[PDB]
Amino acid sequence: QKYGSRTNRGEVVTTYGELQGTTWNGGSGSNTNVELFTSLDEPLTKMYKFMFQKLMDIREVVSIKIEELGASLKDHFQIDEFTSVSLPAQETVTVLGQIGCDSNGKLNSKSVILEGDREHSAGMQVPVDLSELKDYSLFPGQVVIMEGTNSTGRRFVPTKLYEGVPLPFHQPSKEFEECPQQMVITACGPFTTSDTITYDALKDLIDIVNRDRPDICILLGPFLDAKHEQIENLQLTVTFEDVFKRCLKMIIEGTRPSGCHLVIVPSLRDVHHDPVYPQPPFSCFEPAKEDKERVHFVADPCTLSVNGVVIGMTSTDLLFHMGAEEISSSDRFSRILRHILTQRSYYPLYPPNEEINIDYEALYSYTPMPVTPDVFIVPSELRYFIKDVTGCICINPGRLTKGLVGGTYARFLVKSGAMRSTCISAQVVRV
Amino acid sequence: TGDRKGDLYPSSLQFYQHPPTENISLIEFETFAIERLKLLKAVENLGVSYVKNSEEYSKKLELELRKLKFPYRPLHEEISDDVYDLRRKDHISHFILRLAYCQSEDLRRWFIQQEMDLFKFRFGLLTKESVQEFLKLNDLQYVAISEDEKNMHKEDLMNSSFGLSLTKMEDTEFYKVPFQAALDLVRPRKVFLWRGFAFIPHKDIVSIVLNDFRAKLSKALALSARSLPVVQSDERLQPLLNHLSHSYIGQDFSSQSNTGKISLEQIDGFAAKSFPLCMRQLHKSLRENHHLRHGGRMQYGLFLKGIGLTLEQALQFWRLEFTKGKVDSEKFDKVYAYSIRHNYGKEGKRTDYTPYSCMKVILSNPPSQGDYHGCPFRHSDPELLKQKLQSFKVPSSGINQILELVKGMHYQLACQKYFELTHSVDDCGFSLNHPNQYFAESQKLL
Amino acid sequence: SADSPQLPQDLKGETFSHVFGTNTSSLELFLLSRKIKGPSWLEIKSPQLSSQPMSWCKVEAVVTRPDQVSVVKDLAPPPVVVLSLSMKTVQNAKTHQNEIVAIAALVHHTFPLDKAPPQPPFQTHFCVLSKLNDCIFPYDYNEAVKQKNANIEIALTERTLLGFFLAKIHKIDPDVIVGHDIYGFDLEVLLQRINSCKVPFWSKIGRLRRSVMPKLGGRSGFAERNAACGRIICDIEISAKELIRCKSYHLSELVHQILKAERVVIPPENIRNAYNDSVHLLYMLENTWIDAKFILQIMCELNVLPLALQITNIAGNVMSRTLMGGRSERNEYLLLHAFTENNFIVPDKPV
Amino acid sequence: SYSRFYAKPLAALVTHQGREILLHTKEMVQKMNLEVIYGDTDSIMINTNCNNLEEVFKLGNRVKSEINKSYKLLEIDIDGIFKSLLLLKKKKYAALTVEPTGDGKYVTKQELKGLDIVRRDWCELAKQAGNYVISQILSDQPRDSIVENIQKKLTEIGENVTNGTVPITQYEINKALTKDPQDYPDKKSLPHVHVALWINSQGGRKVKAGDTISYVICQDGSNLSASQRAYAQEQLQKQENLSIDTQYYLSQQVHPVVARICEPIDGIDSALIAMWLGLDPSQFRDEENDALLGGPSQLTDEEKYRDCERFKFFCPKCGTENIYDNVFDGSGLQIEPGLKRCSKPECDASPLDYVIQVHNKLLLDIRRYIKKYYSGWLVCEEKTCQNRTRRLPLSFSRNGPICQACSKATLRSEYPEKALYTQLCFYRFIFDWDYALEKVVSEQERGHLKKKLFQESENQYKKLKSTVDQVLSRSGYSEVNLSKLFQ
Ligand code: SF4
Ligand SMILES: [Zn+2]
Ligand SMILES: [Zn+2]
Repeated sequence: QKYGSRTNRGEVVTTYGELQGTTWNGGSGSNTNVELFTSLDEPLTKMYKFMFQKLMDIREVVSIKIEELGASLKDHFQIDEFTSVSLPAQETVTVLGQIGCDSNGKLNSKSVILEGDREHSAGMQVPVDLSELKDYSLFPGQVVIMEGTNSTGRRFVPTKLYEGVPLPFHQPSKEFEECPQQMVITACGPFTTSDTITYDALKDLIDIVNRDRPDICILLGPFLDAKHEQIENLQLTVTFEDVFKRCLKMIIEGTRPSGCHLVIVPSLRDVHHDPVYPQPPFSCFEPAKEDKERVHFVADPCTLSVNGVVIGMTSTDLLFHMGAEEISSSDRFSRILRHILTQRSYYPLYPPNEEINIDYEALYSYTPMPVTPDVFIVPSELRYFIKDVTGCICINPGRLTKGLVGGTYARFLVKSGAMRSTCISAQVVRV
Repeated sequence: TGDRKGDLYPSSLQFYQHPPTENISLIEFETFAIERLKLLKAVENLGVSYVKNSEEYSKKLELELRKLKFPYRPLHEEISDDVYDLRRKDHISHFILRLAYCQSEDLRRWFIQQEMDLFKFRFGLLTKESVQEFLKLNDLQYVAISEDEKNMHKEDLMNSSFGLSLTKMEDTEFYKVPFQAALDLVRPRKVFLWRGFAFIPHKDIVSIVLNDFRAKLSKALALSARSLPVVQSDERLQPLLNHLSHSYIGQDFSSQSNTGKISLEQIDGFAAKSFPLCMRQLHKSLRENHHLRHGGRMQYGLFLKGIGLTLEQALQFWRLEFTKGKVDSEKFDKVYAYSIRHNYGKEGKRTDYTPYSCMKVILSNPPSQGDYHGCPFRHSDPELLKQKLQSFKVPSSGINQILELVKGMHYQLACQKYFELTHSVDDCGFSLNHPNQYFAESQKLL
Repeated sequence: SADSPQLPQDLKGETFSHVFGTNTSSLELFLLSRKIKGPSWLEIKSPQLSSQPMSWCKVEAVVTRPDQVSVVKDLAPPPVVVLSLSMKTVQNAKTHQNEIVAIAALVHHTFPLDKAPPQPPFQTHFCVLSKLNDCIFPYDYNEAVKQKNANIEIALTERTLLGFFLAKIHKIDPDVIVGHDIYGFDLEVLLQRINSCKVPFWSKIGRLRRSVMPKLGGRSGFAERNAACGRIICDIEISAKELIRCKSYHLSELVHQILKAERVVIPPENIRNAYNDSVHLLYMLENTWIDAKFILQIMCELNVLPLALQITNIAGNVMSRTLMGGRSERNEYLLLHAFTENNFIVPDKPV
Repeated sequence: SYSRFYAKPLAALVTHQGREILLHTKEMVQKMNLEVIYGDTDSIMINTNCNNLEEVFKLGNRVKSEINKSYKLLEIDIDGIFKSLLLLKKKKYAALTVEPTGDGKYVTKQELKGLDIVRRDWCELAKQAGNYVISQILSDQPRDSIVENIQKKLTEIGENVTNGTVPITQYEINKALTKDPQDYPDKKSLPHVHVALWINSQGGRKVKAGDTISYVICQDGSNLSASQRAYAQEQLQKQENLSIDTQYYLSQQVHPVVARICEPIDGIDSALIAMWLGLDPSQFRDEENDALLGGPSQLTDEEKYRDCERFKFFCPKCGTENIYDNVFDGSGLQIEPGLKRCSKPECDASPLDYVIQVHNKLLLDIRRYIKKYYSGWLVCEEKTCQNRTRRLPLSFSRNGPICQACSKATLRSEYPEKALYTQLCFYRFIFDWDYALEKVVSEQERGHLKKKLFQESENQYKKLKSTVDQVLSRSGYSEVNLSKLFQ
């Protein structure tokens, strides 16, 4: 009722980049090449056996994460030697470690501990005293290098916190120099109103897709939300798989006129899918022979290459997860986004939030960020935004539905080699 | 060859050379391991009790192989799916037990012995055709002599094989082997050599085959012991492999279900003939000193539970007994009652409500001075044991047999022999691995 | 010659495949060449005189060729000067540093290495006390100190205290300095306060005249910094960990288990409150003196020094590395001597 | 590895030979009717089972001879003798060290290793109880006398507490404040932080870091966790609505301190100690022995799944909970599949009609259990610490992660992989028609169930089991890669 009678349909709630006309048109995915970013590491494309984590394996994965990031930072900063975190230090020493909270609550400036890696510290921890640090921004699981002293052997006092070093951007090949600008419409779940299971917002978005004919449509989960009031109280008369199959059929068949490449990203809130992160791609739907080349069932997180433009995307609410734990000396979202980019992982928070199941071997293998993406799609319960963080266009299109009321989606234009202005324009628009 | 089969298992017998490469389930792993442990323990017990060439040995081993569903007979039909399954079992189980039986030299020797015995039996059940097939598939390349050549060297063959009769010799076929493999036969000059080949009858060949097998197996066990650190990290398989050698392979008695009704008045009578010595001793002590120490208290009480005493019944039993000395009702209610209650409960460490098995009594909780629990066949001095048996008026010859078995550390078998004597049955028809089983069988014989 | 460059470890040529011994240390070459196995009496032929002093030692000599040093045999070890050192420090809540506020030292001038530990374990002793930077002394500190009739020196600053300590170490010239957590706490704090107060001649803590202070421990550790080069530093923590089992190796536990005594720990908040009364300050200084006495007594009771001498002689290494513990080379030298005596090319030291 | 002479092959060979020697020594000692109660490359702890010191020395000489026979160059020495030993871990025991004075007479000295409690917020009641328990264990009396004395003292303490004869000073708990009270992330669960916040709110001397807060847990009629019901002693004496929470002081103060020393005794468990103290045992309820009694692979279904949650399904019609723990319910010809009739006699609804809802609830339950497993909750195994954390520290001992609260005990998973595997196996079990027919069901019942009128139920049960089978097919705990084992 409330959604159907909305009056702000099509309103542009946020804008960035070159001004464009009131109407956006795309190439219908004609001269479009969508693939997974070809990096050294193989992508997650199939289910991996889970529910069996050895504490030793978790220890090894965390330790190697710290060690690898510290090695890269040491080469970049020309640091001579790292020192064990636990040992006393009367003079200033450089220490590599990861941040954490001394208790189970939320991190605060008086509850910070630094845990070293196995190579340099035997995994030992030390309390941290942030009284002598003038500026800082710390979240649990953050790999840091600090110059400080430990006079009592019991409390590390940092004096310098080395800044993060983001990965270099992608240097596109000339193969896509002559390709036109590409239009991407991105939306995130939930796709149905809190009190309905009819997917009205999804129908409106599909109508928008057919109207504007974008080159890529990135749909992020959930598609059958686990927190939907109907799902939790067991009022559904059909199986979860059937509802999800109906939703996917609606999406794929309804986009036939647009000829738009669909990129489907699962969510941890998908009640019908495996609850593990990194999430494998959906595998319960077989597109018809006429839609096989258009539909891309990708994994969470995903690094996509679109005519040379690298788009990073994750369904996980990274900003909400890290905002609850980040502590700063004095834009918060920009700080968190820079933290994500500099840590070079799509989920650097450790321990994770209570709402995400992390398989740490798969996390090690499939969460490293190959490069710094040209566009980074990070849907969040927080407010929509389009930010420029260290040259990367971070887009939060919100969620298509916000409770009983309609939500928002985003549309942006990407061209490889433009001007670094790989993102010509971007807009958060209302549904 | 239904769905996912192949030529991986041509013949029944194998040298177990190539490790399995499949992905099996944990349940399948455990089932196969335990089943082959049962098979090997049966082989060991039958070897101790009977002569390996005896017909009783063959009959009992065939019965065990049929019961546990292991390949023991050939089939001139084809590779039927069921047959394939059985062979797969055998192949995987063997290697699992290798992982179980490579940690200690003792264990290694035991494993090797049992395996050799089993292999010998299976070879003994192979028809000549099948035998040749086997000898070919493993590149042993031993040639079966022709009839014409046999007649050509008839007299030489007759004088070569010890105790071979003319007609009986005509009924036998020999094999040609390089003399480097028949060292143990040639060295004492018990097989004819012609042009570098020994002519080995159908009886000696198994020996050579076994020699080869043993060599290989020993090497394999060494390698396995060298590759142990990779397996210890797998907690799932650690409780099993590290303790398989000490795994009880009998039936369960924790759940009484239908154990019958036993009146306290019967208990004394049972101690005459139905209680195994381990329990009988405890009963005697309880009726003499009117008290048992923790060990005994547990052992005996759990045994009673196994034979069907109900919680109330046990409370009465123990109550009266302790009350007949240095204990009053209040004391039994404050200190001891809880013990019995837990013995009859289903919460604890599984050693509190589970009747103890023979192995639990023999290899755990050795009695000290003044403690009357444990296995008498193990924890009592041999001479003392002899005296006890004399007190029971068991025939001297039987006593000797029992003592011999005890000297071989075959305690359970000793107990079995005692049973067979007391009930006057030549064959008991069961393998003793639990005192409660003992009791039940006694009652079945009444 | 050692002044010529050093060949690469991975050096290879058309005629030769590998090169061994490129990074062999001079000390290792000397010890293995002259067959010097641990402390011993050495004879030097044709000794020379140094142009300028190179050490803080009474006598100096120079030998041009290593072949001039020979091992005398069968003679008894000489006595050594042993100094047991304790110090009271206070953490500065503002500067986050430990300020040395008192030092106590017990000195035995003739300590045996092959006989039984002396009774008493010390002959002389000195103490130095300082004010905590605007924590003025009690009114009558001087009169109380004089009445105590002890060798107590009052320093008006940490700088003067450190200068006095270095002067005393130079004059006494201990062969062995024994402390608890001396490698990990005492030496590091001493060096930091010397370079913070700008005290000259830090090298008087050692025996060689050094201008640049050693690099921080890093991976090697606090012990492998050689702050007091030429002096054998005995940390009873490491020696106890090697020679006796205890629930913990803090000084109080060692006192309880080895000496069967009770050790009084002045709380940190009480050390700075001891500057209200002369009695309290004297109690703090006596606590430091008692701690030095306890360290020396534990050293004597465990017979750390004779055992270190015997271990060094058996292995054939440097005694300082024997008493350092940890990853220091002790038995590697036994194997090195055996292999060199049996015509072997010993492996190159890992780098 | 840092050694100048590092030779991985040589070290591996030496370690392998040491393993062989250790196992052979265990076998020898066992054959001698003795027990090796601990073994490491550095030491062997053997149970002589003798009450005479002379026989102990004889057995030691005999063991040395038996070892030397198989290994001539292995020279062993006796490092000590204990008259009594309560052992929880190497470096965690209480014992009566024996120093022999010659001529068959010896002196005993108490030796406690690793029994100190890192936490100092313990009431004097618990400290005295623990001291008495250790005194009883380290007496030369037999086991039965020790247990009787312990029971006597625990019942006495419980009765004294419940009778209000305990001095109030012995209920006081002192805890140090290591921060400003407002700066504790877990302030809600911390009682001393609660009391510090109250003290600061009152308006007196504010309590900063380094201050010791003294508090007593009191019952005030609030239905709030014990942490919130923490009051200063003066407040308890003044309010007149405050009473000491005796149940807390017996369950959370005395019971841990006593069970950490008494649970190791065979025949005494936490439930028994709770019963002796006067509490409700319901709230408190070795691989070698398991193998000796059957092993983990030969357990009955009831024992295999006794800690697993049963399948709860609310009837859509009546809304009454239905608990499913087996495929079939009832006995004899009255036996039918559980999902055929509702548990409420007045309800005619058949859960088999709402099989879509049953499927959805099954998937939701599987998600719940997977989430529980991946939460990664760890609890300290030490009773006196019981630290609960989500963070896995990289500092590991030989047994696993080292608890960062006490630095002396191992962190164990609250919901290990075996728990989740057994839960999924149980959910498969409660839908396994064929297995139930073969094993669980009797003969006449099997005949009655192996006819028509149940084929539709059989098909629905097969479909429901397919879900749990699909989930288990994606579990790494249920698969053994034989390629990794045999190479
Ligand atoms: S062998 Fe078993 S049944 Fe026989 S006396 Fe020993 S424990 Fe009892
Ligand atoms: Zn109902
Ligand atoms: Zn702990």
